[PDB]
Amino acid sequence: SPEDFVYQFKGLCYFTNGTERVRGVTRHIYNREEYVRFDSDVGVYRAVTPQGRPVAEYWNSQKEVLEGARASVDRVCRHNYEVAYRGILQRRVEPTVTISPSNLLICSVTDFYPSQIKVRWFRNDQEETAGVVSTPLIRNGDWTFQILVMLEMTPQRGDVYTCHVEHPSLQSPITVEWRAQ
Amino acid sequence: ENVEQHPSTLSVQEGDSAVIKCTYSDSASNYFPWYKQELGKRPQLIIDIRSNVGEKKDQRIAVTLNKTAKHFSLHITETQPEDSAVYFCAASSFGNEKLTFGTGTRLTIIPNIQNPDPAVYQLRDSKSSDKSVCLFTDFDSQTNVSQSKDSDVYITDKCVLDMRSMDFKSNSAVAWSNKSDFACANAFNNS
Amino acid sequence: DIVADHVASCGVNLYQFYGPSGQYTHEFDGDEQFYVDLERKETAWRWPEFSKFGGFDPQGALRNMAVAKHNLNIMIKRYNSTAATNEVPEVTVFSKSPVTLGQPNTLICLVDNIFPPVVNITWLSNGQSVTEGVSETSFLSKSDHSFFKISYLTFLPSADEIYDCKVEHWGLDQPLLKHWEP
Amino acid sequence: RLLMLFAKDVVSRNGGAGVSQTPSNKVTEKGKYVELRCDPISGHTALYWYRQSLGQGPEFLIYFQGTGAADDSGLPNDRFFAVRPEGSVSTLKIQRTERGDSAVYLCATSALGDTQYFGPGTRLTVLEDLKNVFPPEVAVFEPSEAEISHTQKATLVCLATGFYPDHVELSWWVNGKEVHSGVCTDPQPLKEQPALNDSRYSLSSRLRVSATFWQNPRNHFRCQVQFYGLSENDEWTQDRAKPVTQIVSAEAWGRAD
Ligand SMILES: *[C@@H]1O[C@H](CO)[C@@H](O)[C@H](O)[C@H]1NC(C)=O
Repeated sequence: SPEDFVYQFKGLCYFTNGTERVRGVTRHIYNREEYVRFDSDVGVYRAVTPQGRPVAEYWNSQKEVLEGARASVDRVCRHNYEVAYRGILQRRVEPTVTISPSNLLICSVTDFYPSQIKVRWFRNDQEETAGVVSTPLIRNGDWTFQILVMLEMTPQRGDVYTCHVEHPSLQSPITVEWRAQ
Repeated sequence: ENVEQHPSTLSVQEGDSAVIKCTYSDSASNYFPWYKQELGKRPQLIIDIRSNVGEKKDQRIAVTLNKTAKHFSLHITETQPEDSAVYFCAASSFGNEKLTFGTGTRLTIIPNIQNPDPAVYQLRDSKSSDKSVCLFTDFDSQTNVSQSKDSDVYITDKCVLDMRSMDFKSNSAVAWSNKSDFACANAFNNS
Repeated sequence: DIVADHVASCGVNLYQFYGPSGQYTHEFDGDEQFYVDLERKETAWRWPEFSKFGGFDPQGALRNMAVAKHNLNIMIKRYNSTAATNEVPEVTVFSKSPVTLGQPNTLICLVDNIFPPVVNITWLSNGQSVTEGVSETSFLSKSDHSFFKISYLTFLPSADEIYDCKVEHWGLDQPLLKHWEP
Repeated sequence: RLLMLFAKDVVSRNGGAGVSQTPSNKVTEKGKYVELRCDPISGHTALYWYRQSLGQGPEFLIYFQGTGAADDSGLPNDRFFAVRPEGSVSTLKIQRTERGDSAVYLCATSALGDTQYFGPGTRLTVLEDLKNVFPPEVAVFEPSEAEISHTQKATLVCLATGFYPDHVELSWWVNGKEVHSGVCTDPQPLKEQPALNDSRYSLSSRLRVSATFWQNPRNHFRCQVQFYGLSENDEWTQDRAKPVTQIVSAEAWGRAD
């Protein structure tokens, strides 16, 4: 196998509560190891590892680098919120709720965005919990999630099952029924 | 992309103010430096302005900026002859840090000569030179000095010297030739 | 651990000595807004519905690629030429939406824990290579500074076709197949 | 219309007070190889190379971030290449030289990238042959007695004549120190015969001192003209002295009464 060496440099913006508390972080990474970090909460370059001590020492003395990293939160972070992020946070894609048996019933909530979703199962208008398993949110890699939530069921003639879904894009919950054949 | 700069050449009296206007295309431009360039020298960074301010003042120099109309200019007040140079505006953007320059403005500050006393003197021959040399000096900056209408005599344009421990400035122009009948009498022009 | 409502990467800047090559992307809440095509010097969107918010000067990327190219050389030295540990990637295969025969769908191949970021991901249909209807995400980033990547096959779920996702890596002794059948 | 920004990477560290370039002038003939050096302001992480065809403003060639090239889009053709092996000094290599490459080559550096400080530039002068390179003849002319009596000042005149290609640097030295006070050189040389692409150049300068200063016989004046020509190693097979880069100078001493 070829020998490789890897450099990652990430500029990250962490937003909370609109744009009130904003927090900028940059990481300089060698292979898997962040060696020097600038963190708008710390205020200056810190070394994460031994190898980052002198790099951060140097940069921290340059008036212009330090000052540039300090402005980053307002100049870059707060700007991108205005140019892109705010509109992306507006993005609503409705979930597709579909029930299918595999005695196990699989509620398959698919194609939604943003990530916040509640999913509940019912047997005859009574919530079922004991028999529920859910996956974590699954990231599709296009701009949608999906999630699979199983109810363990022993079907009887008469019984109605209901998968119940709430999501920010829905004014009212989606319910999908599955009647024991 | 592109930056446009006017005027092409500018002459102003010592004292009067001078103005160069520029205009840029890429709306993303965030930084706008100006440079002064003396002959045989590189551009000297004299003032700059960023798209978050409308005006910047630095001594005799002033720079302005209309980000909506993409205009930006340079104001030089109380001009002094040392100001004589070629000036350039350039523009830069956040992601593209290269400078894209304007076509240059050739500033000429005409020196106000206090007490003109226009006179033509002759200078003494070099032992090692077959020519004779005449010096036209102490004349008003308005005065004309025409080029030689004779192949064998050479006449230079005017030039201002300081010295620079008094309050003295003077113009001069040199005429030289090796033609046997070269008279300093009148190699120049006029009232 | 930093708590936040949301987190962008306004610049994941990847540069590696093998190649050498780079990648420049922005990500909003785990998802790729755009990338810069470094050969073409051209900002590109895998998901064009996002041009709507935010252009980007390709030059900003080529710039930081230069710096990374420089800094990687500095950092190699400080670390005594310590080569990257090959990781063992986790491939998994699932459908975008529920499976109904005759209904057009997209298959999703998720390659997690990729390191270094060098991987060939192809699809197989009945054991033969498929090129039609295949597309990828860029190398997406992870807080442990390894990467994930996701290939998509659009397909018609039929009476019988059997699909595999072929993943090739240096953490893998031999090409790894992950199966998926309707 | 709307662009996002980003976290700019900065160079790690692991020159002078200003940007320097030497020499001021490089004179060569076609097809030959030319290097243009540039020592950056020490500590400056970004280096740019610009070209200035005289008459017009600077235009971009290449941009280095540390050791590597951030933008090479301005390089005019595949005969141009630039290096900066230690992220410090940078050489611009031009391969098989043509007349059309004649420009001044400016170099500018920056702490981070934005604000750029230029150097004095190197004027590359590329010629058909070197058959017309002539160094100047310098001659000083001492002051008019009539001026001295009338104005109690004394104007000396230096004349650098007979040189090609143009571009010489004329300085006045007095008692072993260069002077600028009282000096003015022509801003432009003049063709000794304007009807020619092959004409040689003349150039005058004036130093003006006070009469008492001129009248002190201990005061030693020198007029120095620096000329840029062929180097010691360059082939020369013409019936005359090799027109090397060289200083030509003429003197005068002050004279009593
Ligand atoms: C968010 O910030 C605004 C002001 O910036 C404040 O009024 C509001 O209470 C904050 N909300 C939370 C949950 O902190």
